Amino acid sequence: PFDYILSGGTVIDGTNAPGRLADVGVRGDRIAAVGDLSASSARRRIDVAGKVVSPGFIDSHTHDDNYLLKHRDMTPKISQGVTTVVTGNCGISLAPLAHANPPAPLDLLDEGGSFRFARFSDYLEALRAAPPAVNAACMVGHSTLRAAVMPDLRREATADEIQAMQALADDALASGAIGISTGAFYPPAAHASTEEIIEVCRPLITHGGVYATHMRDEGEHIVQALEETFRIGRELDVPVVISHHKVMGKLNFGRSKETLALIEAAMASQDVSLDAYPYVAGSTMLKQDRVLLAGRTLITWCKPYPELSGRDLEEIAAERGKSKYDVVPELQPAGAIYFMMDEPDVQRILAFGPTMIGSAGLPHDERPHPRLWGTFPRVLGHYSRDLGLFPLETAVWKMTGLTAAKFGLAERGQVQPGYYADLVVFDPATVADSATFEHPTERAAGIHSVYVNGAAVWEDQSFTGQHAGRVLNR
Ligand SMILES: [Zn+2]
Ligand SMILES: [Zn+2]
Repeated sequence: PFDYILSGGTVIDGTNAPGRLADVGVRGDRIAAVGDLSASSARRRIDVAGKVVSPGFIDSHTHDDNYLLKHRDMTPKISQGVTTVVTGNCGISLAPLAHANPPAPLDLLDEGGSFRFARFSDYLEALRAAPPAVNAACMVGHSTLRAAVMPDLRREATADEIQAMQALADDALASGAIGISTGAFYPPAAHASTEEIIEVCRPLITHGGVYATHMRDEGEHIVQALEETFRIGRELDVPVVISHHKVMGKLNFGRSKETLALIEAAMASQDVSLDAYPYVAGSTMLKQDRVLLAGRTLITWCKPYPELSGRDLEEIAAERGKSKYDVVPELQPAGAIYFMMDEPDVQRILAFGPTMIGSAGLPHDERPHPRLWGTFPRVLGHYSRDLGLFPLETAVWKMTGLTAAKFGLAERGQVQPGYYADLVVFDPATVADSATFEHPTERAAGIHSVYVNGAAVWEDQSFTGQHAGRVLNR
């Protein structure tokens, strides 16, 4: 007898196929059967008529490393239908590094002395001992490795440092990390050479992990950063994941046509994947960058002047008698939201076949970018249903089946008998992102319930208390 059967709904199984009327039976942490299950005994038959039952959403791009430990309910994600998170992106992982004041953007994961895990394995052990509501697929970050090894970061690593970083990278993979990420765009790794990155990431082929990257540049020199990424993939011979793809700055609007053709061509000869969030504004550390600071900029938090949270940077700069660019140093460390992308490029990137969905949410931010709470429903409702950017089954595939395949999360991402029961029940007609820039923490509409490994984690718009998540390995 099944524990429960979700009956009367439409299943969108994650294989990019139109939905079909069918029930879904669960037994323990597995999907037992799918189809007309009226003849199967079950302890509960949950009416989900009018709803869609799909695989739980896998957030391909998170910075939930620390949040998973500090807020095990993971409300920002489970209230959106997310059942699994990929952590340690853009070269930023919580472990391995014991440091009381890590260099930005590492501070985006910190709540005060959070960087206390000396070994990557200590971090994973802490997650297993006190599981979060979602599953976690963790990567180790190259910038974190740099901060842990190099006394001085504004230079290339020596052979000995490279040996030290590679050793850490290898232990992490050995412990269960699913890959290694980089973020040469940022200060901690701006002086890292392509060869340093390659040497440090060689353990990837031995352990079979992926190389994920916040490319060195995403504007004027994006072709060069793309070629560097492709080159790295060829030298390591592992799959590469291009993080939050975009063309930023007015001088680059419209160039998504050019970038997607380069990526498409590369996919024909080597293993390449990419993800993106559905918004025209980005968000990270406050940084002296001519392009990031060209348009509207909002402060998400600020250490020296906390009362600046939520304020427009132009106003702050003007009142301090400077350009946004010049006022940045005296406000650091801080976080910001940057409106530097164009809707047409974002739509093109999202619609591009292989693009997976990733939030890039920054959960510790005082006044966060709404992507943290609205990413997935925004794709399902606004883009798929309201704008018809793709049919619902394809939008679902982009956050379930596709993603599970690229990160190698076996037996998840599909509503198939024998697979784990990570599931979402949503209303296709009302599902929507409620979070806005003005109110970035509003709970999404149309998400009925969410199950992780067969246990309901979200019901009646509330965390159930089930710490059902598991640390996953690729
Ligand atoms: Zn990121
Ligand atoms: Zn990034």
